[PDB]
Amino acid sequence: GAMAPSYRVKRMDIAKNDEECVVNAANPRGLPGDGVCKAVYKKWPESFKNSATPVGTAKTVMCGTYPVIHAVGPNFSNYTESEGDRELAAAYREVAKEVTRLGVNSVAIPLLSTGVYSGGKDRLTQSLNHLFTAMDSTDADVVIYCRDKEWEKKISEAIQMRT
Ligand SMILES: [Cl-]
Ligand SMILES: [Cl-]
Ligand SMILES: [Cl-]
Repeated sequence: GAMAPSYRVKRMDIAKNDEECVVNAANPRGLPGDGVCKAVYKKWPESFKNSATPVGTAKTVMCGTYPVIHAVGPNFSNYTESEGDRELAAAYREVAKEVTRLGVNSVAIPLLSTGVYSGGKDRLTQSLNHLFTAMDSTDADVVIYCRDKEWEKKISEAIQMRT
């Protein structure tokens, strides 16, 4: 684990991360998809061999020796608010188990279910709080990746508030 486990946020493409492993915001079928998923497919295509996994779960596939943790958050257009919230919390819990199993000292993670799976809603706080709930008991350095300037500021404020 990291000597002083921390959270940081960066506004840039997660495919250029400087961490020991990456979390993909995957679809259940292991398809190239859009957004973060498509960038992950371009950078680590080999990690999509047998990466299909149900909603609410995470499945790790190696690209060489670099781990890609495919985490499947719910599409809020299909799920009710309550069941979608439960699946979103479950996907992050499975990410924490995989990061721990891998023994990595750092992990790059996007906010699950905040893009095309958001159902047209702003889910920054909902997704980030589930990320904290799952990752707080791990000792890896967590680096959250985002693309919007306003979201970078809000995620940074949420991280600083707890320190
Ligand atoms: Cl970039
Ligand atoms: Cl999404
Ligand atoms: Cl964003």
